[PDB]
Amino acid sequence: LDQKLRLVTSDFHQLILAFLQVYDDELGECCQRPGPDLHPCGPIIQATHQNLTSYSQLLQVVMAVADTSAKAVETVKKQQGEQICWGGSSSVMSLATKMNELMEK
Amino acid sequence: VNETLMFLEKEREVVSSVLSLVNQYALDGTNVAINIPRLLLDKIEKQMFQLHIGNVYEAGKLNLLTVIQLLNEVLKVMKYERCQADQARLTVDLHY
Amino acid sequence: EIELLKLEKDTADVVHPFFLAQKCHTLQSMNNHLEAVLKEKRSLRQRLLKPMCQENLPIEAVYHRYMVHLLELAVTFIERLETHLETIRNIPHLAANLKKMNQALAKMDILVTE
Amino acid sequence: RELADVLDAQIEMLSPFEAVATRFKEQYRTFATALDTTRHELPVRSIHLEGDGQQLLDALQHELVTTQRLLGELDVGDSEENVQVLDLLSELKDVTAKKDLEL
Repeated sequence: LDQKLRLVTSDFHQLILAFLQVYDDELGECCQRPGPDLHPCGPIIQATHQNLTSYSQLLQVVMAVADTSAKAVETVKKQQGEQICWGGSSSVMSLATKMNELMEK
Repeated sequence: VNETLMFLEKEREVVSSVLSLVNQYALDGTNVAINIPRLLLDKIEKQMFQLHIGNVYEAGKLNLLTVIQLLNEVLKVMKYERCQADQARLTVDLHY
Repeated sequence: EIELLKLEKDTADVVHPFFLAQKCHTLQSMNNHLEAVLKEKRSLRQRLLKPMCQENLPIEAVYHRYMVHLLELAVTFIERLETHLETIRNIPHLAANLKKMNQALAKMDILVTE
Repeated sequence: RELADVLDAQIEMLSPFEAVATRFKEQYRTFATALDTTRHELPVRSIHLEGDGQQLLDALQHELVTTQRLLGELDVGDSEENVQVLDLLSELKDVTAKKDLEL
């Protein structure tokens, strides 16, 4: 752990000095413009992407409840459709024979 | 060390907000076909004076303004159709 | 042993390898995050060369997932409007429908009872 | 003797960072402000260009303000319990088929 921490802090100081020199030659130099893409233009963006995300989950909400309604209609058709068919004509008369055997008691 | 940590992490968080999933793009959309319900054609044949909706494809390319107009009219028609309905509240029990 | 354990527990904040291990893992977390930042320096300076250009609007790649998803949701709307229209018109959403399934589940229940 | 040794060791581990830390945190604060600005100044609402790009942007903004007022009048529902009830109704359709065969 001692060797690991000294190597990690060595590479971390290397990353620190790299970040300093990158900021001093390219990043802060890009930020060195007197008009640095002026910050009042910043809050103007808080109507596009946050609204886009809001519309995103609102569409998933509306399609989700639409699929819920479609499955509701499908289940209505299944419940009211009388899915049992009593096996046509032979099975219903055979079942009738079971009830005549059942009321033999 | 603790001080510096408390003084950076939130900023690191929003860096993790921006440098995340930076490799996303769109795909081909020409494979999408059109089967328009004819009631939409009826509605666009009813109110030419008020509805300034252009073609979906002009010069062989998609027009976003016209299709957002079409979805806006679809949503408005849905709004009329649901405000004709008297229902207000929805409640369901999944525990049952 | 009372004194030795006392001096061992009094130095628990910095000496023992436990807290050294957690601060090490925080260091690799910081290093991995900042390395992921630093590897794309050309992409970052591509972002830095994008001011308020109204003539040439600078779109990015993070927002592409949102626009792809909303476009696909619009396509799925346009594909099957008719099913949604017939679904809303015939019966109310989870209202009369909700009621009839509770009364008609009892018929399968009692059918199992016979 | 051993406590002084380990203390001395963490002194040379800790000492060089403290001088550079102040400049590092100040320049990190400035560059994070710049990152906040450039994230706050990327307007993305456009397609293949019709008219002008900014005109297309503003037309989409107005259309989505209309869409947002229609949504704010009509914001009802959820998304995950719908998935759960769809899954359970599909499972009970399967159970209905198997119980018919079993019957």
